[PDB]
Amino acid sequence: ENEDVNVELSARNIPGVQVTTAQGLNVLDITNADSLVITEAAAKKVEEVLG
Amino acid sequence: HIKKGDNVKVIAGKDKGKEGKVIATLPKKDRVVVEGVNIMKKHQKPTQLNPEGGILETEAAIHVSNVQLLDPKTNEPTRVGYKFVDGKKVRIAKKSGEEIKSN
RNA sequence: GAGCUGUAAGUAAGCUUUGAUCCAGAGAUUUCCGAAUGGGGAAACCCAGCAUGAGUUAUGUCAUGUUAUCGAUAUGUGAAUACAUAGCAUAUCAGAAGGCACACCCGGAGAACUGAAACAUCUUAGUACCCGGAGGAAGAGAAAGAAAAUUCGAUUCCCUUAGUAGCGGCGAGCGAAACGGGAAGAGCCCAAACCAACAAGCUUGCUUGUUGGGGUUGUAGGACACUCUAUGAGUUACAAAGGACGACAUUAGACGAAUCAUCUGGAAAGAUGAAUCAAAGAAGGUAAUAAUCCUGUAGUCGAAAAUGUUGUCUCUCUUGAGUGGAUCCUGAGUACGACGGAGCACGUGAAAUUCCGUCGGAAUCUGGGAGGACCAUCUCCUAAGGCUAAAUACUCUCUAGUGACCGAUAGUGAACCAGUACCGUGAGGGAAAGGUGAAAAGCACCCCGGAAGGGGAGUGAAAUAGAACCUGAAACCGUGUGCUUACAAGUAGUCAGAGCCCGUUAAUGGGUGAUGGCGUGCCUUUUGUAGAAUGAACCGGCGAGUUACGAUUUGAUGCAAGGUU
RNA sequence: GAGGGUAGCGGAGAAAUUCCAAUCGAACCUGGAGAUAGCUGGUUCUCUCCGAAAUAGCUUUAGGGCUAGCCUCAAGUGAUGA
RNA sequence: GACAAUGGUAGGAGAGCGUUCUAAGGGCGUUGAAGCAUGAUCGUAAGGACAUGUGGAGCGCUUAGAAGUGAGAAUGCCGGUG
RNA sequence: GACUCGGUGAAAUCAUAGUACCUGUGAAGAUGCAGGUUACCCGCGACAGGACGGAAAGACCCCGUGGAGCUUUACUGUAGCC
Ligand SMILES: [Mg+2]
Ligand SMILES: [Mg+2]
Ligand SMILES: [Mg+2]
Ligand SMILES: [Mg+2]
Ligand SMILES: [Mg+2]
Ligand SMILES: [Mg+2]
Ligand SMILES: [Mg+2]
Ligand SMILES: [Mg+2]
Ligand SMILES: [Mg+2]
Ligand SMILES: [Mg+2]
Ligand SMILES: [Mg+2]
Ligand SMILES: [Mg+2]
Ligand SMILES: [Mg+2]
Ligand SMILES: [Mg+2]
Ligand SMILES: [Mg+2]
Ligand SMILES: [Mg+2]
Ligand SMILES: [Mg+2]
Ligand SMILES: [Mg+2]
Ligand SMILES: [Mg+2]
Ligand SMILES: [Mg+2]
Ligand SMILES: [Mg+2]
Ligand SMILES: [Mg+2]
Ligand SMILES: [Mg+2]
Ligand SMILES: [Mg+2]
Ligand SMILES: [Mg+2]
Ligand SMILES: [Mg+2]
Ligand SMILES: [Mg+2]
Ligand SMILES: [Mg+2]
Ligand SMILES: [Mg+2]
Ligand SMILES: [Mg+2]
Ligand SMILES: [Mg+2]
Ligand SMILES: [Mg+2]
Repeated sequence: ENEDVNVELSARNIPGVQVTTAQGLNVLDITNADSLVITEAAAKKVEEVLG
Repeated sequence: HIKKGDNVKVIAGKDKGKEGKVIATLPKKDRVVVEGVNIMKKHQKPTQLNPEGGILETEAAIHVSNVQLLDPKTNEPTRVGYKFVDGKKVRIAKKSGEEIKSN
């Protein structure tokens, strides 16, 4: 949603995983990936900030 | 990072899997030499030392990273990690047995 | 933490657990020329003096100190002249000189080529060269300002104002500013009146010259009188200066997790299968392409020493607020004006503000300036004395990095013992030249030859990889060959077609050609070219509409009387 | 023959435009500097569609330029063109 | 199935192959990669393949970007050979 | 010296070349074109009529709104001097 002391610091070794804070949502990776898995706390925010 | 009085087992060479001892290490070329491993025959001519010198058969140098120092309590090759106890640093063979294989 | 004695193999003696060689901090050594400085001088040399000392019976020699010029500080001495001053003689001092990356800055001095389609005012441009002085940043700077509403407030820099107001042989072309949005935010010390000593004239008076202390601004501050406050703030970059008490950053280095087996192979890191760590799947090396073989990375620690930031205390320092303004002071040859001139975006014009040269030349708080000449009224602010951090401009280097940047005719000129060979008297020009293999295993031996080379043998997966060394294309010079040529007129082909030889990415097959038709190469340049017009000896390699900023246009895509940073 | 002096806007000359590091109507070496050039030469891969002019006016202009004229895509107007 | 049109310079307008690098996806590589030589094959052009030798290690193909992108002439430059 | 044999061995030039003459046509003077005529392949020794032969991006002439040096009662300036 805004930070992760571990999720930003786990998953940094595996090939094919990106861990991005919801205000750093660019457009290349979100169509480079094939599968959005988001927390339920940021999902309510992205409509409250893009619409 | 081996020493001059160890007894090791190679991994990848022309003769792999053979044991043996180390007699020199050459720590600027980092290529070590083992008895009975990779004979390289020389055509030495008649010199002022060898009276009518000729062919011979002497093992010569190979790299460090084809050579792994094996566990003395198990005889299976092993990475060596280091830790230090009291004043100096000793070699644990990372199979829970520290070796004594210097001399 | 076990080998080392440079690049650099070979030696031959040696060093090394009693801790070498290397890595970091600190100290001793530091010959000689160089600003060269004891005098000379062709830079790397020559000749001395002065004290001490070695030495010889002395003379010759040697050794370490010592003596340049300005400048300063102290005595000596002191002329033409008698009083003193230049002058002269000794002793201390280390102040200067030279060099710098001269990249960036500040002042002194300062061209032309070119554009105007020529050229003189203008512009190229106050640009390049030259010289002077400093710094890690210099300059600017605390309103004699901007402004016109309601005012806000030191300087610098970025975006817009805007290619607008304007300047101009009104041509080419130059070209602002404030308001606004931000970056980063400190303001202060002297001069004077007056007062307290000191000295002098020359007396208990005055004047003058020092020393403190007092004091430094315009809503007018200060002197002088009135009354009331003090061991609480401020600081070693501005404001006055030095230094002990105590957290980090640099200059070496530690630890650092995870794998096997088969196959082809000279050798696996590859293929197939079975596993494992992961805050570690950055990167390179290892006989091919490795997260788990090595050096490493993520994350953690270390610092005898010596510097840099610095937090704290310790020290220096230090009284600050109000009123009366009935008197006294507020930066003199200054501001201004006349005369020629430079700068202000502004070419002397209607020309303010700004500095220099020559010459005349004010008033002082009822003052003095400035609001694009000047006068009047109204608003603003107090020159002729000083000091100043941050925002910002630069890299010859140092540390750690990154790149739709080059991969040896590219990249720096310079990957290679490069500003070197080499050319020039000189100042100065200025090249070419990378690759054996995994490892030197660098061909023992046999044979011809004086040797160089060569054929065998031999190492190696490969020597058709032999130290002119990976790969080896074209020009070009050669070797036996299948068809074809000695009665022939030729930009060399093409289209018919006989005979003889070979059999394909198997298709209306490939090579050769006795004989017939048809016919003057290519590019630039031209009214026109085979042209006797130009250009090319041939084969490789290199070698010519690009980028930033804008303006206008169609094509695209958002939004719609709204779009946009 | 040996030492020495005069340096480019300059020097030397029994004067010729002679001499100044195989030269000179103003030496050489860097830097402004990729000066400017209305002038020559050069400009690299292929195929489809359409395809001119060498004239007029004015110029320190006649081998250069600007505008009209003649071609080309794109929109329109659409019966004006032969 | 028609129907017409297709010489061509300066020049204007479209559709295209190839070279180097990056991004993503998907592959081939010691049972032999890129280049090099040879061949009677395929596309309308530029060009694309496929076997066989030599070669010893890093390349293609589709999509989409960015440009130091193509050679026969400059009395071109450099190195070779006549 | 040239010439023959033994030694060593360059250069300017050069689009490719198996390179005949006549009359004519042509950018108006042809080894290459039309029409004839005459000639087997191959080298050495000489001669100089051609190949508008080589050597120098014609100095002569004429152009450029190109530069230089010189002159004068050209224009505008300036060191000096009264
Ligand atoms: Mg050695
Ligand atoms: Mg000296
Ligand atoms: Mg003595
Ligand atoms: Mg701020
Ligand atoms: Mg380790
Ligand atoms: Mg490890
Ligand atoms: Mg004036
Ligand atoms: Mg090469
Ligand atoms: Mg060399
Ligand atoms: Mg063998
Ligand atoms: Mg060949
Ligand atoms: Mg004929
Ligand atoms: Mg023409
Ligand atoms: Mg000819
Ligand atoms: Mg020629
Ligand atoms: Mg004459
Ligand atoms: Mg003479
Ligand atoms: Mg030039
Ligand atoms: Mg210029
Ligand atoms: Mg046509
Ligand atoms: Mg056509
Ligand atoms: Mg076009
Ligand atoms: Mg390639
Ligand atoms: Mg060529
Ligand atoms: Mg020539
Ligand atoms: Mg002869
Ligand atoms: Mg001869
Ligand atoms: Mg004729
Ligand atoms: Mg004739
Ligand atoms: Mg002859
Ligand atoms: Mg002759
Ligand atoms: Mg000419």
